[PDB]
Amino acid sequence: TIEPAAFVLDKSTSRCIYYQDLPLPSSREKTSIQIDPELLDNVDEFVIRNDLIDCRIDICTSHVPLIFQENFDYQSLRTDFVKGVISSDILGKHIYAYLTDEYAVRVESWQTYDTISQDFLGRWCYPLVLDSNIQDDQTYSYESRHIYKEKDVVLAQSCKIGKCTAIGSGTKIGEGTK
Amino acid sequence: FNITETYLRFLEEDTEMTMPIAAIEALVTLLRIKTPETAAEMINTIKSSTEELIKSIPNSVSLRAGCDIFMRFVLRNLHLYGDWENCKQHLIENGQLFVSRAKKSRNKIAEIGVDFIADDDIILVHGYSRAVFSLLNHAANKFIRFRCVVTESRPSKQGNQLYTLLEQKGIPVTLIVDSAVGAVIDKVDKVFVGAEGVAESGGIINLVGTYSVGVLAHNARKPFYVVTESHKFVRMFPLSSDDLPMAGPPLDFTRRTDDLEDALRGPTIDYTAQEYITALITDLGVLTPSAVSEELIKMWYD
Repeated sequence: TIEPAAFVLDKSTSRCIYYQDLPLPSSREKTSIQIDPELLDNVDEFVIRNDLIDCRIDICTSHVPLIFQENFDYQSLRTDFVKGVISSDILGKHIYAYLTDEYAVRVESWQTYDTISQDFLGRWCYPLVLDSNIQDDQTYSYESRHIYKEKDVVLAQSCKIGKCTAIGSGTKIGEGTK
Repeated sequence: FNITETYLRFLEEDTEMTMPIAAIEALVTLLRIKTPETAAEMINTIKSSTEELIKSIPNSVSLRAGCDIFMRFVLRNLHLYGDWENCKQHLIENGQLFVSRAKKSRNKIAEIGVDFIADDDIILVHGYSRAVFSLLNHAANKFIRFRCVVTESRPSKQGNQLYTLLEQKGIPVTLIVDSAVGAVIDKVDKVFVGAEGVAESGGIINLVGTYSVGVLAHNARKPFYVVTESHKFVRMFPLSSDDLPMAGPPLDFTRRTDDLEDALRGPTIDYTAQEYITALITDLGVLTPSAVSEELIKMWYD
């Protein structure tokens, strides 16, 4: 709902045509889709899409900071910037749109955070694990049935359970839980 | 210089010090009277003592094995071929030193054998061996994830005693009968068996049933285990399905009666083969497949 961007995109050059954020799945008040005619009779291979997820990762050339310095209207970086680019403020310039079949999401809200955590716990992204250990004092170990346990971790007998559980260090768990 | 008295003194004690250990200590003490240097007086006396022990023995080979081990150790001792007093002193020392070694072995076990415990795995301890119990206790202390299970064993009520001991700890306990073990095929996760003797390769002596258990495990493809400390290494191999020195008669079709006289007779002792067992548990590093046989070869050279 916060970022359901309707990306009108290219296949031959991979370049954005339109950007819009809508509150349509939550509050049906402003259901709106626009196709700008400024780059209509030059692309021809117009593809209308919406199903893409925010990452907010940018590789920037020498142009960007200078551009920022020039234009004080761009206080943001998504809604104003792409639109400006489309409009040709600095006339005739290219932007890339990298399209990957594999999953990529950025941190934004709380439900989203939860989802991210779940993904991390599962095997949804190619290698990402806690058991490998990154930060010095970490003593994490992998277990079967998608279960994560560090060292100094104890769970007691007779706990009939569903699927997927993970526990941090210094934990003492009692008996008889659903 | 007296061994029957020693035997009388130790039968149901154990706990603190292993039964075999005491015997070994006694043997050492005996040795340290008639001088190990004078091999003419000594070895014959040792042999006599062994014979006496055998005579006093009803249903065991463990003590015999221990004494053989001791003999082997003694033989190994004199290979320095220089000053003859230091060797003697060393021999004298190695008796309570053996006892000390036991603690160390236990400690080692408490470090190497604690890696096995996994997520929801039911443990069943067979027979009576102190080492296995100690291991179990150490596992409980670690609080991995387990269940301690007992049996309805029949020598002089051993299983019941074991159950009672387990009760002390607090861990929830349920029982398996000698007959009612048949239902266990995958539910109790891993089949553990305590040892009262380890022979050449896979050969282990315990109590009133192991071979059947092994067979069951094989049928089920279950992990079978032999759990012990360090004092039981024997040079032995049987021919038939089972062959051992016996005081209780095999298949004694009891004489015609009406008012009861003698009936409790059969295979009191049990052996296990090489194929049935997947893992061997000893403090001596981490050895499993056929290391004991190699050790024996190294020792005896016969």
